[PDB]
Amino acid sequence: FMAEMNLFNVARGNLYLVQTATNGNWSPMAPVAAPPFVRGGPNVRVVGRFGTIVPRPDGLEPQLIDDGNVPRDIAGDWVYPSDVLQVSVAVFCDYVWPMVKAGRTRVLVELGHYVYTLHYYDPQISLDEAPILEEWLSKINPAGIPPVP
Amino acid sequence: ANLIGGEVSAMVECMELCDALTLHIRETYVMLLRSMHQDPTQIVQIVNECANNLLNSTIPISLRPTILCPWFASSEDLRLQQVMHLVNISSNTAAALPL
Amino acid sequence: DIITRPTSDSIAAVANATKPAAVVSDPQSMKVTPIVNPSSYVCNVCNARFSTMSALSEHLRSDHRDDASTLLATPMINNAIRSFLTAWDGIRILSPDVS
Amino acid sequence: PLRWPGLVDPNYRVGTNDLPNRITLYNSLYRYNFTYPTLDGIMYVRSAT
Amino acid sequence: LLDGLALYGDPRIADLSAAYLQYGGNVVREHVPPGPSHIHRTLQQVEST
Amino acid sequence: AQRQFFGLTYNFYGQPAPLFDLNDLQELAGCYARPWTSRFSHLAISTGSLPVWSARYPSVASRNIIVNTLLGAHLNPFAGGQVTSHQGITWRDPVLSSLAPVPAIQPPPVWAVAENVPLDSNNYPTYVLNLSSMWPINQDVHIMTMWALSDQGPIYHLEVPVDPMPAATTAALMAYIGVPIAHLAQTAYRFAGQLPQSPDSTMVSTIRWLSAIWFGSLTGRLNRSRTCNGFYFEFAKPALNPDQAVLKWNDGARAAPPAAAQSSYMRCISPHWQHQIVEVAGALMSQSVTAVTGLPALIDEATLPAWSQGVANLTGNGQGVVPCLDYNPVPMAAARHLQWRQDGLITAAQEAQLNNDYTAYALTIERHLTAMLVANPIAAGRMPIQPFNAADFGQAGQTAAAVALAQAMFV
Repeated sequence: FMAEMNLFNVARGNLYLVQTATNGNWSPMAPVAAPPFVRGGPNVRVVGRFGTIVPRPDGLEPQLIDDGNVPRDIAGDWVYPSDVLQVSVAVFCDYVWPMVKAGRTRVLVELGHYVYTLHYYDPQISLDEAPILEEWLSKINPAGIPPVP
Repeated sequence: ANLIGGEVSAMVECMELCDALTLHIRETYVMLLRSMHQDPTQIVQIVNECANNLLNSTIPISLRPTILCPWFASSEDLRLQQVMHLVNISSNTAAALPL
Repeated sequence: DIITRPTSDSIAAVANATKPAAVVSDPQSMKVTPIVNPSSYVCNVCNARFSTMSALSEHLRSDHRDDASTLLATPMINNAIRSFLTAWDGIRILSPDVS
Repeated sequence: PLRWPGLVDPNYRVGTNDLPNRITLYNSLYRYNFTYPTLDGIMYVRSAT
Repeated sequence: LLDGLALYGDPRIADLSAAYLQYGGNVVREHVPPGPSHIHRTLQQVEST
Repeated sequence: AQRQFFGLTYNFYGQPAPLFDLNDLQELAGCYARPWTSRFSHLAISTGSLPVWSARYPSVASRNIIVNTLLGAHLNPFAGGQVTSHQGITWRDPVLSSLAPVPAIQPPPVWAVAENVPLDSNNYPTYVLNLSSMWPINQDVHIMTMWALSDQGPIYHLEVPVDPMPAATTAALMAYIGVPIAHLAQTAYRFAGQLPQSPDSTMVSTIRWLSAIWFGSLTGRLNRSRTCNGFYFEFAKPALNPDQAVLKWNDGARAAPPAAAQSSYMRCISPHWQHQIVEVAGALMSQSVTAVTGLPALIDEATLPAWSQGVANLTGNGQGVVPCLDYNPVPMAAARHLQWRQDGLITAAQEAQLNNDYTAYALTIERHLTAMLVANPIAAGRMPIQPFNAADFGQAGQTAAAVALAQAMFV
């Protein structure tokens, strides 16, 4: 099973979230280029164990608390352990996710294995993947998560 | 005008019909209140510590010049308060059970 | 007002002849959703959700007014804690008594 | 005049008074405009792992 | 608030203290001298004037 | 009220131009693109106790440093008597409300780049006419000057008169029981900021005493066993909340007034101040008083860097020249702990522990700053943090003299 888990709709490895506007081919389940900002890479920050956020006054934009218990600037690269997401999806959906859609930040979701699901589309007509993800986020809670689309 | 909160000053210094004795009382009462003042920013740490770090919290607050949060009490006050509890109970020790 | 002598017909006819549409129905659209969700509005200091900008504007115009509002004495003084919001499920808890 | 030094004395310091001996009727003082905040907060729970 | 001092025992208090006695004859006593009062000061001033 | 001031711009550290960029000019915490009355806008609303800093503002002092450098390029009217422009940006109006791109109607002359230019308000007559609205410029310019004169840490002034604290001040002081030093500094900045004030004022004298009291507590000379006038500053354990020192009033013993009037200039001699809030707060608070009252006397040039030698209205070596002392926080903490055990607040075992804790805490400050410096080399174009050398963390300076002054000051 550990060698053929894909046949049971189970995938391994982490999940990335980067705004990509492609015109040609796309293959999320079999990437060709090396993934960016592997954990421990330069300027890569891992969220704190509470996933809390702090506001700032008069123009200064909020900051996120890393594992070092230090507020950090949201823009850049970030790593989310799944559990932190499960307890802080709301603040993520309210502050981090918009920055992702702006392409000003990249997020790596750490989760060893997970159930995935697919959705096919016609490559000819226009499409935007954001609503599907936004729905998927809306159904995460401290208890469990829906399969990755 | 000093420390103008946009339109209005935070405190003023004026001279008017006023007897010293009453003024002396009023000033001390202010001193008493300010002695009870607590810095609000420390609340979040108080919460986090009291929660044994099981909770992490944020409480934003604006910092104006004149701001009063009479919530602090020294250990002496509490210790005295505890002793007072024993005294008021002394006639009927059974009254402590509801605790 | 100011006079608005209409222009010559021929010029108007020529101008009206050349008027391409502004928006067309093209399947290919490279559509892009809004960056910020327009369906809900949150109070940036207490994170209360709202359905419209007007409702949110009033809430901060009431609940988050740091005015030195009254030169007359305030009728009431509130307790330290008014409310808390649990992030993990978006439930707001009200102090059993803030007044 | 003894009860009105703060009004008719050219050598009157601000806020001074001989309280233990007699009572003056006209004096200088501070009037305050304190503010009484209320707190609304957000609390986050620690992750499982 | 303060009734026990009047209702029971001698009201002529000096400085409150609580203690417990161990069988070994050792006595552990904890005094509770009050912190700096403010009303008391101005009251004494009022009496003086 | 005071109607004239003097000042001096920053010094380029070998670089050819003032060390800031347009984005800095675009991201000030106050009103859009105005440097005045903005040195606290980044923390007007606060939560928690964590210091506030960011990638391009990585130290608590960083924002003020940038503001100081920014002002250095646009204060020509107080030197050349005329408004100028730099890189196509100038003031909106002669009142200097804020900065804006130059209009294409009557472009002002381009500013000639220079450093350490002396300043005199009398070079710009319109300031006197519009004093009621240009008042905050006085405070900020003075603050910039007080930092520019030092290569290592802001300079500020202390004094204590022979008379006891006047009653009027005591009435004002009690409003500030139980408030931390940082908040007080913010209040002090606002006071001298908005409207012109007479040098003689209950509020002015009040803040002056506050500055003296805090220093007395800083050395540990003032504590709950020996108050100034019932007042003193409380301290938390350095291992946690090392900066939440607050003001307290107490009914205990009072220190007797000094034999003669005491006054001196003070400075931090180690880079620690750049990321330690209390140094900034204390310096700004004292500087605020000097801003409204002017400088009591010229400063001694002897211990100052080269560019500060002999500034016209600032430094001198004559007779009426107040000396300037400097100190290092770590030995200062050691002295403060020693006072506490001598006064009997603590046992020697605790005193040993406190020194270990503080030294460990200070080490992190050094480690943070030194790593941050290489991340922001001064040759990049902007100076978020002031350059230093590793040996600067070990200098003891005149710390021994400093505590001696406090002992002579409160007695």
